[PDB]
Amino acid sequence: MFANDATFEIKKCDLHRLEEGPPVTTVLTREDGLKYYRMMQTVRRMELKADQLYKQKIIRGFCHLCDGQEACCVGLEAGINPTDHLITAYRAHGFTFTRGLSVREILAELTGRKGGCAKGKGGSMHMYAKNFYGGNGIVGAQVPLGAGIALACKYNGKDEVCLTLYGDGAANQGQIFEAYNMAALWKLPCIFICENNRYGMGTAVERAAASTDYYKRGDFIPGLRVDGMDILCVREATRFAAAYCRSGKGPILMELQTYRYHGHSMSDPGVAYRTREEIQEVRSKSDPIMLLKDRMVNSNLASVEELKEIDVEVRKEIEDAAQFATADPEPPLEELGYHIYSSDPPFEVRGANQWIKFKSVS
Amino acid sequence: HMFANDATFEIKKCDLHRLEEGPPVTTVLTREDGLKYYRMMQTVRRMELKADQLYKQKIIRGFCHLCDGQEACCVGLEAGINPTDHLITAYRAHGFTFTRGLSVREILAELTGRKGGCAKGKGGSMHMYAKNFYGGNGIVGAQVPLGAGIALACKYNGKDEVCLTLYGDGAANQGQIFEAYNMAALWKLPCIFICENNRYGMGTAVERAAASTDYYKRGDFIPGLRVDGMDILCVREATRFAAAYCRSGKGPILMELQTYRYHGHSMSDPGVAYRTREEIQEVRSKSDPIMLLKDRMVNSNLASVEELKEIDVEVRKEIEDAAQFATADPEPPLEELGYHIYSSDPPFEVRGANQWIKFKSVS
Amino acid sequence: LQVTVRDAINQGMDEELERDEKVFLLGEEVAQYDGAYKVSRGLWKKYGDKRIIDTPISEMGFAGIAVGAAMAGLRPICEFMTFNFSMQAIDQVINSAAKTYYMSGGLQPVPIVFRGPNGASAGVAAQHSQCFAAWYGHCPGLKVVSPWNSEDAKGLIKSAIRDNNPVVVLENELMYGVPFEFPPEAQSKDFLIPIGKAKIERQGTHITVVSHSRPVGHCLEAAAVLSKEGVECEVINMRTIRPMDMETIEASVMKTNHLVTVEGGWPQFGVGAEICARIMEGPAFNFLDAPAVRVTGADVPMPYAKILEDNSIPQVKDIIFAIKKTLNI
Amino acid sequence: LQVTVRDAINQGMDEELERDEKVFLLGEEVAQYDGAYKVSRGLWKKYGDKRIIDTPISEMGFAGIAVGAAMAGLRPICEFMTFNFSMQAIDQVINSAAKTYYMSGGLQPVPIVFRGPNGASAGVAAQHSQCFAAWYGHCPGLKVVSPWNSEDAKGLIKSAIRDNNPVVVLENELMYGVPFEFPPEAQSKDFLIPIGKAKIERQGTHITVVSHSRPVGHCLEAAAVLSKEGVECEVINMRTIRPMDMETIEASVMKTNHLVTVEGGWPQFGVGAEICARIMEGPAFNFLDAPAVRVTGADVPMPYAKILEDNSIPQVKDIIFAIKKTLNI
Ligand SMILES: Cc1ncc(C[n+]2csc(CCOP(=O)(O)OP(=O)(O)O)c2C)c(N)n1
Ligand SMILES: Cc1ncc(C[n+]2csc(CCOP(=O)(O)OP(=O)(O)O)c2C)c(N)n1
Ligand SMILES: [K+]
Ligand SMILES: [K+]
Ligand SMILES: [Mg+2]
Ligand SMILES: [Mg+2]
Repeated sequence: MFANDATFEIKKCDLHRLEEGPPVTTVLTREDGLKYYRMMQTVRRMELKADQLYKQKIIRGFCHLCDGQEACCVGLEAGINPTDHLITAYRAHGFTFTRGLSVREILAELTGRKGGCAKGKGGSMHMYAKNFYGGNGIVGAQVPLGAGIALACKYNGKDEVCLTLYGDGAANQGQIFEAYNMAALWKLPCIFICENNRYGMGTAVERAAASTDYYKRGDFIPGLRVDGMDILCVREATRFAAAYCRSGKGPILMELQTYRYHGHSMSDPGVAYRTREEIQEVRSKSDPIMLLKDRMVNSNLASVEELKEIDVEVRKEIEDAAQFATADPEPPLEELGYHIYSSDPPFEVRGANQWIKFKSVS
Repeated sequence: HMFANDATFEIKKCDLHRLEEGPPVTTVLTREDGLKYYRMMQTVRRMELKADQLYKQKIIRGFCHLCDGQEACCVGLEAGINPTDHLITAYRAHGFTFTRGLSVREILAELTGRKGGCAKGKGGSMHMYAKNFYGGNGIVGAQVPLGAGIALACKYNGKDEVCLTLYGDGAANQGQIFEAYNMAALWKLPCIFICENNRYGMGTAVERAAASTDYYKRGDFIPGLRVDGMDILCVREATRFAAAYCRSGKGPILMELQTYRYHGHSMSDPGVAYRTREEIQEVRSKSDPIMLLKDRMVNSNLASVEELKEIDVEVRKEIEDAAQFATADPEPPLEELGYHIYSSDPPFEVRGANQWIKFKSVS
Repeated sequence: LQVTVRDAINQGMDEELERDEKVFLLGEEVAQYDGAYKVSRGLWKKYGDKRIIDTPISEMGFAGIAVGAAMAGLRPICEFMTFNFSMQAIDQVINSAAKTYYMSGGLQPVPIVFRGPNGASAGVAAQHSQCFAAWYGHCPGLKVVSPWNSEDAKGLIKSAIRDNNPVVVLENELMYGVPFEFPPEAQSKDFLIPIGKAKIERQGTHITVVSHSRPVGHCLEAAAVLSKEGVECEVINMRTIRPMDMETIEASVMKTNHLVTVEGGWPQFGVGAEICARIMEGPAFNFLDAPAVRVTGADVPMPYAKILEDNSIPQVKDIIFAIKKTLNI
Repeated sequence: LQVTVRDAINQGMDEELERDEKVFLLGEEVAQYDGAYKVSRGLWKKYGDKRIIDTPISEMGFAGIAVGAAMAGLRPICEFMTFNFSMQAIDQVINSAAKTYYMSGGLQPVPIVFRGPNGASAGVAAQHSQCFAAWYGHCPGLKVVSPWNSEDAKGLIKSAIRDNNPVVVLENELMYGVPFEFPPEAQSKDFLIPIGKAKIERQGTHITVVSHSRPVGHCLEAAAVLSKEGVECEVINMRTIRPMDMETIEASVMKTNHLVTVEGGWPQFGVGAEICARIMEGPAFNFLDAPAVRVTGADVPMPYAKILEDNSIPQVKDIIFAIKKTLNI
């Protein structure tokens, strides 16, 4: 029989414009640990899977995988609530799943099928969910949007908050700095989060940014820098950071310091801008799923047996989701025109030529 | 009566941001610079007030932003840099274009929209250009990236030139500025980023628009200095320091100039529902750039009040002759409507308001 | 009761805001300076900082924030000082707003409104004179409209606030000051104008003249002159620019057999480009008894000089000239 | 020998870089990633930091830097990864570059070039599948071209470099890879293609067909097929969107009396629109034995699902079908 919780020591954050950071000590309960592992491992396998479904061509266009970053998407969900708000770029599969979306529904959109979550319309970048808003493929364009979401929280006065991610190569986009300033000026419930995975498509953090301290870019906005490879850290900085927003002290920058195992999209061999054996080093010594495992086994929170059973049940949700989304009918062609406008009467949309007519209904 | 050949004036010392020493607190000013600097501010001030008059009389249309109060700025700047260096700015550029080589006839005529003005009547107030002066720009912020590139061009041509890229308090919240910053920092471009902070971003004052009015720090990874923008003498001492910097291959710098516009935002803004006339009245008595220097000169016997009054009349007298020209001067011929769309091309045909209207177009 | 276009807009926002609280407005100088062209005058004082926000010179930014509010279920009105400025933010308009509903497979609506002066003013010159009717009218996912008189502006704005999709309301600065009468039902706070419907401003039989925004008044100008000589123009005011009301143009052409289109912006790929194309693809084509022709601005960047500017926008002169070439009278 | 559109562009840039040191190149991933679509391959390994420049991800901000380098008298090529991301910069292209020579009274020429994939690729969905011909075509001071094959590309982009004004080069992502015969004369370092001239790619007498970019491929195939029912198509490749060679089109419709236009981008205010407008208004109208019709992409932002996608840009089938309706055969 098992210990019920254990306390773990986690890395002191770097602070900018704060006197105190999140706690260096945290408590992990067996019941969360098992939930958090099941999640990281669902996300991880859902990506080994899509990757393979790419290579057989079953998926097309874009597909940016997010393995290595599973501490993030789980750690985040771990420290916000259902009622809070999340918006992100294109590396969205992990978040999409952690916000109420089934593997069936995600895989079915990657393979463009009627039963996929955007009804086949948006593919890999444009998945939306309850209080998850994409899924945005124009870089930096989701930061002002997240600050706007923030604005609606503050305005509805429901005490919700908003996590608004951008990656490191995106932290030079003008629209972010404008957003910091309105964010701070109006004191918005907006957490700005930078997924620093060290690369910006191909171009490494130092070749493109004059300062690589993204947690201090905000300047007037207070920031903190975190270990995004460790699930506990990510959960404690989020909670901390979310406390800060809930109490009205405005915006706050989080630099989540992570890593992506795959190249940019699936058309990046991934290895021109980095040795394959850096990638290997990171996977060996600081994999996130392999970090929760060493903690759990070692403090008697779970047995090497139980996590195996879960690899197993997970292996299963994935097989079936794979197999449901490969055998699913594409959208009917009659529905190409559907959902251009909300709440409107039906109308007619023009095809390749003037005799090809499509019905559009909201 | 013997006048001095020069004096030493203490200037306010600058606030620094990632800087060792800043510019020195004590400059020499010779007599002959004094005379000239004074004359230039006087031309600007007089020119502005004449533009006001003409605008109120309907001879100037559209935009008309006066720099009135901020003459320390442009003469300050022209005085810290070579004529072969480079300058680009927003839309309140009446002062720079004069300090940059253009004549008052030319400027007053483009304002009045006449064949004789510098852009042959095509530009207006916001678009004027001279040797090494890239205007003259009405998209708030746009001029900051351009300027960073003029600056790249300098590095590229290896000539030691430097580019001055002016924006205002208002513009300072533009994304592209921060894009620019990063790029100049990264590429070590010879580029003085200048924040012409005259306290107002149209009718919206500093506090309500920036969450941080420490503009000289906004750049952040780029060192910065904050400067007395009503003291022609600082501006010149600071400019001179910052050009030396940019010139020494050390990369880009940021200079905040604290200054003031006597007129509201632009002719159509009364300028008087977002601050009080006494707020204005008080600044014009404690920090006017022309009076502030005239005292400096009279007190240190760099010249007499009677002499400096001779300059007053002459400039005044000359602005009158310029405006006499620009009201007299004919409008541009219709023929030329379509001229200068493309460069180094054969002449061609441009559509008028309908298809039986054709305008010749030549490079 | 004559009311000015600027007052019509102001009344509508006021009516809409009062009626729904999820609606608010944002931009530069809207709040305390009372709006750049005083359109939003008095509104700050009524509803306060919570609902009328002054924002920094951050177009790309606040365009974005307003679209975030809309997604999150608010109903923002997002003012650009002119449409030349909204170029900075156009990517939030097309890419965030317009496409979103369809990319989400009908999951995420975006009930935003973007508004402001469009096209030419007086001696504002090249970076400040440009019509964007053509550019916005292109993209599926949007609704673009272009008021003429006061009835137009009120109905069109209020409809715009009530629609649940991203809607561009291009107004025209020279029209704000202009006073029209204001029929009783248009003062009712219930007054909407259906997006998608044109309206005939003037019955005619000889030619169909089609326009949007300021030029529409020059068309009636030019019809008064022309009617003195026995010609009877049918001036159509487009109102909407996407989903534009072709059927009404087409039923009118089928009766007059002739067509002139007039617009403020540049010729190539313009509003009139699309009107012709449709006509010619459509059933009206075979009712045409002459080519349809277009009057537009000249194909230059707006010059500053008076006589240069004057000849860059369409006059009563140039419409009449084209109506005579077409009618061959 | 065969050369793919990709290396065709490469030699052009390379010949120019070689020829004038004032010319350099910059964009995202352009140097050591060898360019996002590998267009600029080896260019960095040969010319170094100074001439081939990797930018941060700051579109607005490097468009601007390029515009300004040009003003100081360099001759930059600016890459956008794709024109979808040019919307963040569009104000740099439009207001700084394009209208300058003019506003400046002809004192400040802006010799810039903006190149990149434009239009539709494969499965990239709505935010990335967009076509910008229409938008850039519409503005004074831009020259806007749109190549198709290899001779097209290397000739069009050399020219563009030599030009002294803004030129926007709408490349095609699906054409990079396609090999074409490369004539001995296009292998010359001197090979320029005049901007403003179209090219008749196939003679024929029964009906003119105009398109630009990748669609040209599909009219040849559609023409190949129809030739087997002895129907002769004249296929005109536009190459330049502004200033568009209208004459060659007209000359061909006076031979053929029948016009169809074929473009990738959306229908309303499309490249088709204007060509039709231009015909109706020009001398060729009385020679048109049947209305001109547009074949466009579909009036939806771009879906993802394959079935959907294919039915949203023009098939050979869709082209034939239009032609069969027009020639009423
Ligand atoms: C505005 C814009 N410019 C360029 C692109 C092309 N692009 C897509 S992803 C990307 C890299 C962003 O990298 P980073 O912020 O580090 O995010 P990550 O891929 O590492 O998650 C670029 C340049 C884009 N999608 N949008
Ligand atoms: C991109 C853009 N947004 C808005 C405007 C409208 N506008 C022009 S000037 C201005 C105020 C600029 O403030 P500031 O930088 O301080 O200029 P200054 O007070 O020095 O004249 C505004 C809001 C514009 N021209 N361009
Ligand atoms: K609405
Ligand atoms: K060039
Ligand atoms: Mg990254
Ligand atoms: Mg100011």
